[PDB]
Amino acid sequence: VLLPGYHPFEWQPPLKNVSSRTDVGIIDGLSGLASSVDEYPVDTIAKRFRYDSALVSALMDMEEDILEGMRSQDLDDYLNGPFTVVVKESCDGMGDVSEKHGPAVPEKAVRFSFTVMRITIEHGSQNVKVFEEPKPNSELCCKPLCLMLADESDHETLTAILSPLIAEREAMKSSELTLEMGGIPRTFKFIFRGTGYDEKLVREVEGLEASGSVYICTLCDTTRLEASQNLVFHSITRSHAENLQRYEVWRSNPYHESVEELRDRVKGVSAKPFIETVPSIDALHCDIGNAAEFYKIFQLEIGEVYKHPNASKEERKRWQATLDKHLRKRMNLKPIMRMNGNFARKLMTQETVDAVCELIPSEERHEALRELM
Amino acid sequence: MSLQMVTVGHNIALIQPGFSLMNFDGQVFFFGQKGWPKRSCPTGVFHFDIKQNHLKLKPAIFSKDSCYLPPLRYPATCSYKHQYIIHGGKTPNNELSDKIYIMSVACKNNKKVTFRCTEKDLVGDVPEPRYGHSIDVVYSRGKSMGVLFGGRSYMPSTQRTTEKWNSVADCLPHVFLIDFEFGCATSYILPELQDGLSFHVSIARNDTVYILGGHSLASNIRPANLYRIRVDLPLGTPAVNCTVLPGGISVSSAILTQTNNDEFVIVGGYQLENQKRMVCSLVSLGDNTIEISEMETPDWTSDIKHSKIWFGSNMGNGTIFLGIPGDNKSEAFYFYTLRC
DNA sequence: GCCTGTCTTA
Ligand SMILES: [Mn+2]
Ligand SMILES: [Zn+2]
Repeated sequence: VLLPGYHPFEWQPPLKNVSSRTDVGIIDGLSGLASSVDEYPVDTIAKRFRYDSALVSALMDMEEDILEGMRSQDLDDYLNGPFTVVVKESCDGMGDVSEKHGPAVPEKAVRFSFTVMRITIEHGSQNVKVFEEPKPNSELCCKPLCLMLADESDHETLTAILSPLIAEREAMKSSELTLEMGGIPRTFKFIFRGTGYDEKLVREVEGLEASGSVYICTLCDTTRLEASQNLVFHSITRSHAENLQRYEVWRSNPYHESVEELRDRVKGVSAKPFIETVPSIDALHCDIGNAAEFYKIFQLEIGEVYKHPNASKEERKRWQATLDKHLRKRMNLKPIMRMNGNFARKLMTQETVDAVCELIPSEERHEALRELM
Repeated sequence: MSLQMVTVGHNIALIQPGFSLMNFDGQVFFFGQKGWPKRSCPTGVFHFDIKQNHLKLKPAIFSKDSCYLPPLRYPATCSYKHQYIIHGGKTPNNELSDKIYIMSVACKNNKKVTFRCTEKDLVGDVPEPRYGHSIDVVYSRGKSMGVLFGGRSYMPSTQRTTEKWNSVADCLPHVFLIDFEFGCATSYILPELQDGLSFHVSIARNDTVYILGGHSLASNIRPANLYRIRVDLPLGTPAVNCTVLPGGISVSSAILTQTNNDEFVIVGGYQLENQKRMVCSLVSLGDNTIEISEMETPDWTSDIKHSKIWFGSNMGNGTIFLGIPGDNKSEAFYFYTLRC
């Protein structure tokens, strides 16, 4: 009952290039990938669900929460008006998976998942929130859709395994699901949002360059230099369409340009994207970046670099030793050799600014630091 | 035929099954890298030089007017009198290309080649995107024409379903005449070619192309047939005729090299799914005859004898570049050069 | 004014 392939359902209109059979369970993740000795060598084992079928199984699983959520919003159990499902899509490598008795042969894995984020119902010109995932980053609600033993950096296999999933996902973007819940047929409209991709996988599936590139942002076309001089005024200009377009520009070279000029033109989109993603940022990295900058500012303000341009390695090392000792003394803050989250959390406080001001000569710089913090 | 081990430089990972080698004025080049091209070599084309059994892959650059073709696995390639024709193949995203690319030497300054890669548009009876198919050039009545045959492709957009999204089928065995001068293609159905064929060998002499071995998916047979396809080009009305000739080898994915004019060697490939073709063949060509003779098998090492898969390409100078996978501790691939 | 695995630990 709890596995994909148990309940019946219908898509209106029927999904493009997706079977209408509802009794499909676990399917081979290669999706009929050729395996003869002549073909490309297939070195991976993978299994997956059919994306629509998995969406049905997940919905039936949360049926009781949907009915209870409609009740808690003063709506009717038997109401069937169109529900909307915001599905968060994810994909990550799982590093090493090997079991070993030394001569450790690594074995990497890729997990392709989805997370029902919220379900709403149109009751008026209003969208009533009948379900919202309480712990959206938990492993409890991250429904596995495809498991594969392959390297996330192995583009040929990544695209061969994932392309059928993406195709079913696309097909569902243009249809409505009818499914029987508590005796009443209901209809569901889906909104897939690929936010579960860390930067490396974003860049890989959206055609961008590797993280060391000058084009540092996956939301805009800024270079590292541009982003350092222009600090605040950028806008979210990249998109899956633009990126498809830029790959085509890169491929056809329509204005017969040199590689540097062509690369400048296409803003680093030098391979064909194959997954539409929605790159974001986590609350953690905002704090981390700010704290790294404030830490460096603390060390330099202890050394009065505003007043002295040059300083040897020894002078800066003694500045950092002073700051670390003083934070350990007055703020009870252990020194760390590596950036991390809770050092940031504990260091980004006005109390720490008073502490570090105890080590700064001029108080105009006290004012500056207090206002920056 | 002397077998020799080869060591590889830092970018050995680029070499994968389905790669291609092209020879320009004795210099060998490598195309079809694994993964999309990186900042180290944006073209995906490399100078492929073996000095004292050590292989170095050094990036090659494109002219200002070039296409930057995507890396292609198992494309159809052939040599044109000097330029190289690449048609079809699989891209790093597993899409099949219908395009045609032409590689030529744009500038050779101080032994540092610049390439021109130009995309040729094709109209008429364009062949569906393919891999594992053959293309060669024939010359008839002072005229040059391309002949393309075989291969595999995904299911048509009507029948393709996500559960078997990657399933492949042999293409219909239609011979395609392709005029590069005009960019047009014409399809010719022949009664002698009833079944589809992939990973076969093709030898082009004058107005003829011979088709050897290959593998047919529907029957799952590696047929021991030899097909001669003759093309006459009287004015603007071409004509194509096929003849079956007994004595054909049964081999898929074999490699072909030219040892002398009108004599070629066929090494490697598969006789059965689990068996490898360890023997070698010598083909001698006459203006109207072809002869296939067994030759002395080379001194294979135990690693080659016991490998299930091997892959390779023709370097041009009667020498093949071969590769087999190995496990244990160590390398992903082990490469050899077989000379003739 | 480099790229890019490997390695070291935190
Ligand atoms: Mn990751
Ligand atoms: Zn940005």
